Amino acid sequence: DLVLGLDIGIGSVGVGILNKVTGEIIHKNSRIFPAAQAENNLVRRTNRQGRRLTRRKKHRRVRLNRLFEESGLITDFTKISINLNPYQLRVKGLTDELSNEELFIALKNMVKHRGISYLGDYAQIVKENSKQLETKTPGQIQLERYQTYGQLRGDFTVEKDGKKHRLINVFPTSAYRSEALRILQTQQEFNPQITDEFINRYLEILTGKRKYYHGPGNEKSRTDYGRYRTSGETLDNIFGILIGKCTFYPDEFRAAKASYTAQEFNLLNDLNNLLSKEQKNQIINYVKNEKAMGPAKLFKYIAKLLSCDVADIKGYRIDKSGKAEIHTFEAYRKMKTLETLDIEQMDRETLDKLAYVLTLNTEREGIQEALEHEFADGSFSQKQVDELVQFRKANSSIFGKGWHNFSVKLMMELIPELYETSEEQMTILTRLGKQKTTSSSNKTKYIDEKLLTEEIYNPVVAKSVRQAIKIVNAAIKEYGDFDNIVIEASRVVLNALQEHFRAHKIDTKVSVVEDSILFSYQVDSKFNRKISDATIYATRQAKVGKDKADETYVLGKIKDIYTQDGYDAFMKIYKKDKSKFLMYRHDPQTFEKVIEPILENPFLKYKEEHGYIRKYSKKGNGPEIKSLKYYDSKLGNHIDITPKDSNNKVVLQSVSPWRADVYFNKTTGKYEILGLKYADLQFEKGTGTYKISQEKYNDIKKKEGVDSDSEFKFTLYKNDLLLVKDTETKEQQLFRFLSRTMPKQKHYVELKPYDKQKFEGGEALIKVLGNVANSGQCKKGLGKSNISIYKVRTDVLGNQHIIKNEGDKPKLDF
Amino acid sequence: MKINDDIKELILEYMSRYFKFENDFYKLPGIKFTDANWQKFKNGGTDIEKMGAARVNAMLDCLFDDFELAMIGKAQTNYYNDNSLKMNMPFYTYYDMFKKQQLLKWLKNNRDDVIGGTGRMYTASGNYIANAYLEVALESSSLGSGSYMLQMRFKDYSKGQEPIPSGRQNRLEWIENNLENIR
Amino acid sequence: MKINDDIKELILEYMSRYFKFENDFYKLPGIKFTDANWQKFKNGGTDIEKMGAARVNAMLDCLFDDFELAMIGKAQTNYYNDNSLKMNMPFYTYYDMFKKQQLLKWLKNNRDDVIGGTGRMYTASGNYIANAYLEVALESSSLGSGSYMLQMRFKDYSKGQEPIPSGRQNRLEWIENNLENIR
RNA sequence: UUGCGUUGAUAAAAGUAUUGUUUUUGUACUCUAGAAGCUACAAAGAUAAGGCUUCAUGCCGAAAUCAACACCGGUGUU
DNA sequence: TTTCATTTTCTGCAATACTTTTATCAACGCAA
DNA sequence: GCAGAAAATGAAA
Repeated sequence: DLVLGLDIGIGSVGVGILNKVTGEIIHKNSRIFPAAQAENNLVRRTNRQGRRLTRRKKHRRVRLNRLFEESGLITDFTKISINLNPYQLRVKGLTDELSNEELFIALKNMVKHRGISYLGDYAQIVKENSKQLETKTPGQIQLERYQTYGQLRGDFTVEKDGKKHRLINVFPTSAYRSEALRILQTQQEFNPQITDEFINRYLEILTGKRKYYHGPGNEKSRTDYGRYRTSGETLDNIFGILIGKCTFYPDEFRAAKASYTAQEFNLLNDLNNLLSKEQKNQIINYVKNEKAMGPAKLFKYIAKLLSCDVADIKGYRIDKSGKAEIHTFEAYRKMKTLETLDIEQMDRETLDKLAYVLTLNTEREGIQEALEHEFADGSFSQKQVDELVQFRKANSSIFGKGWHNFSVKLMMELIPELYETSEEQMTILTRLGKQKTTSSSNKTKYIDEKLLTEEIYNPVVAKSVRQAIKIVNAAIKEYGDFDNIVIEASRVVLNALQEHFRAHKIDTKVSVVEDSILFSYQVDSKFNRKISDATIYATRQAKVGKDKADETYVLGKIKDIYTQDGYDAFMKIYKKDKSKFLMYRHDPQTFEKVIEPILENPFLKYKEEHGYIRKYSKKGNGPEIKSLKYYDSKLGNHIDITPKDSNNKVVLQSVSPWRADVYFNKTTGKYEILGLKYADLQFEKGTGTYKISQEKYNDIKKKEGVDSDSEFKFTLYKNDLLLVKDTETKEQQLFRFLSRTMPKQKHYVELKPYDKQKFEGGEALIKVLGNVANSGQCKKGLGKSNISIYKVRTDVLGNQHIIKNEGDKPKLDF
Repeated sequence: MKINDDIKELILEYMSRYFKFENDFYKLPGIKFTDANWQKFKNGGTDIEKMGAARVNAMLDCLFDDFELAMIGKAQTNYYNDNSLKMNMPFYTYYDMFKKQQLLKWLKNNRDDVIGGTGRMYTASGNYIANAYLEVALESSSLGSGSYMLQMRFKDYSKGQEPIPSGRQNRLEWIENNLENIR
Repeated sequence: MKINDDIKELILEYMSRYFKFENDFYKLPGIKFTDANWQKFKNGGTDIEKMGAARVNAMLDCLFDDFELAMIGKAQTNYYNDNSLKMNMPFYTYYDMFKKQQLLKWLKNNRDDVIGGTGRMYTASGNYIANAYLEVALESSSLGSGSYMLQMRFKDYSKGQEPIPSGRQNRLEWIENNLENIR
């Protein structure tokens, strides 16, 4: 007989057991984990969906190259010049003849920039862009902007004298379709090699987008994110699988609200809320055969058939403070007005399938394919399909409603029972024994976590509850069975724990209301996280400051000088060193032009007084200034992605670490430390496995200062506990690993405390190790002499297990 | 293999081939030159016959693959005989001709096993160079952990701005077209 | 491959394996020891890391084929990890296991091209040693009018007095019988 | 606890558009047809390092899962 | 007294405009 | 929050 007190928090749990007889504190700890939140999954999904757009643009130009080769227009895609004007060529091909190469250039430029296709201030500017499109093409608009304002792409605010109006470069894609059709038609009048199948294939490359319910994939690709599946099944609409299940039969699909059976069930469940069998049949036939009614005519008809005034009518639904409401059919009557197909006599189940097909799909192609693939031996007519898609597009506030929580099986079991008995659906369900609503999974001793995590409120509460469930499982493993469990959505885990202890016949009362404080953390060992930052930098070779030879510096750039932040950046670089600008070393005349409004007056005031700051020339015709480059710092740790025909190194910076491998050698008696990063692993070249090869690992072992006669001690991940001990004074302290910092300095390690999340700076570690830095980060050198290092594995309850050698070779294959 | 001035010319040629700047190759952990001694080594001052065995072997091991070291040995054996080749061209051009015709024999006999990949090379600053060379290997001679027993490296010198495609079919299609562009 | 004390142990073991008397080995044209310096070398006085490159490479080139030098490099890569191996066994035994399992893969995968022959080794007096080793090679990977690229040597430790038979069927049967006799 | 109506908050997944950063090339601006590669504009290439087979409305790569080791859903150890 | 070798510190990091589906919680009413 | 050179500090040569 003990008692388990368990505190559930946002990013931690904390437990303690008490004896209930004497009253001593037997065991206490806290488990710390990151609070599970979905700003990481948003970033993952955003990047997954943007990579597909870059993929599909590249595949559009690949398909255009295959089209121009497969029709015999040009042969080698090496001699094509990249310095012709595409907009002038689009207008010239709109009226005169082009050869093959200029045609390829213009059509390639159009395929690279097609338009939007869904049709506040943005909608106004897009409507203004469409306003000039009834007699002009996009080519003429963009060429007029190019010849007049000297600037085409982006979005910019050229100043007209009357007013300042902002232009933009988005057009509807039907304009691109008309422009390409006219160009290809005049070229078809001149060139005989352009056939009409070529025209239609180009227009399908140009304006061809997948539907939003089709997803990625192909017939032979078999992804698991769209229609074609890895189980060999092709799904007509991807969202169909996503429909929930019935509330009493967990293997049947939920029923559509616009069916016949659901509307019958709803009208009959509202009528029995207020009658004989014949009166109910008469009311159903009346609302089924007459047109243009609401609640008022129906309540007058119930008053007329029962020979009673409309008062003392017991229960009906009401929307707000005003009028009442009741279920009419309202979709059967609006389906009755369809002229091409007859609906009075079809079936019961065809009405259900027709309501399913109209509820799921909104586009005409999905409705057409579902009618062809769900009504086998139905043999519909083409005009019926056109009237059906017109009817679906007509009143979509009625068909786009949702799915009624029952299924057609249960509503066929329940509909002939509430004709005779005057009772409701719940009492018939309790009478019939249809009370099976379980999610059962059987163990024999412990608690299941996938059972308890069946209801999704937030990811954070699910994370905390399953951490607490692992705590409880290991705690009742270690200290036998318990008697009382006091924990801190709440009624959900309460009901689940009561059901678990009542099913296994264990009488236990669960309720929802120092130096030896152990801790245990969650070790982080996933191996494909974000490898670096996402800005691509450019490097130059220079001599800045106290420097004697040419060295590689990383460039930085001030994007807009006029803005306040540009002035702060320019002022800091100006007061530190003036020669750090590239314009100060290639053009000093423009730089004294820059010193003049600094000395007289800041750049915003000059822009209001005279416009943009121009580059100095002998006349007033030079270009203007909006941005400036400078030499930021030297080049350190990077990933070199320099292109093939470049001449300066182009890099990615700030690359993130993954794990460390601790070695020891019996020649000098000191410990040595590897550092692996996320960018050190690789999809291997034959099969595609994600691992680190062995020759590359020996290169990192050479580089990080580890001799080859050293035994391998253990491996360390993030939040993995670590024991550092002195060997002459025998004082010890245990830490949390974080990373291997500063790759220039050998055997430097950043450590985090064992008792809190942050050091906050200043306190005293072991005498050999030193004092924590004044700013807050502890990064110390563990590759010293006279020291010893052990690994600490702690179980979920927090009992230490100190290890010295944990294997024979590092684990590189997963 | 035996060591003379031709090995110095071959080392300098492949060092200029794989590395953008010179300082990377001569500060690696195992070579470890200084600046004055590197200027003496490049100008023919120091003779590569009486240097340290470990330093010369580390310079040879960083630049070449191990099957390529076996091909250095066989090349030297075939080249110091038959002195029209010793009259005509220098040793690195003959080494390139030897390994290129070995690749042609690989592509002729067994075209189902030739796989390829991108090759990342570590410099002396701690960093690596993504896409430093193009590596080619035989799948059937595959030791465990991803090492391969038969393997060669090449450096493509094509002029167009389009990279080498991934996939087995596409990469092996690319190698057969641009044979005289890879060096 | 890289050069350390294990290469000294490997050189001394294979020199004791192939030559009847020691004096023949060092006096070869390219190694060229004296007696006192050889006695200094055998006792570990001089370290083979800062000796001449030509002398160390000639010592390694006389004993091994070039494919065997590539196998030394690959075995070193597999051997300096997995610290049971480093402590438990000296290098040359693991190298022998490496070349034997390479021979087993050669006999299993492609059994149609493995040919063999006897191997004669030259001493320092002008004479050679007839039937010094058994060399095995792959027929398909032989340079035209040149020695086989893929090639290994073995020394049989059988106790009977009967040499290796001629013919191509019988020798390849013989290798499969006396697998645990060749070292 | 079950069903039906309104309206808020949230989560998972799908289809697109225009930029941004950087490399090469061209025109302008500068210095003597050359050079320098600053400052603008326009094409073409790349856009987490990479990898696959089916040859295309082609596909995958930034989330979660967690103390290890030994013996028939349980049991044993440093 | 120049110079190499270890310990602190302090600066900087990718965005925006549309379209659509499914599910789960709440709270506000009619019923058992 | 954290990667990591820059600026500051310390122990030879």
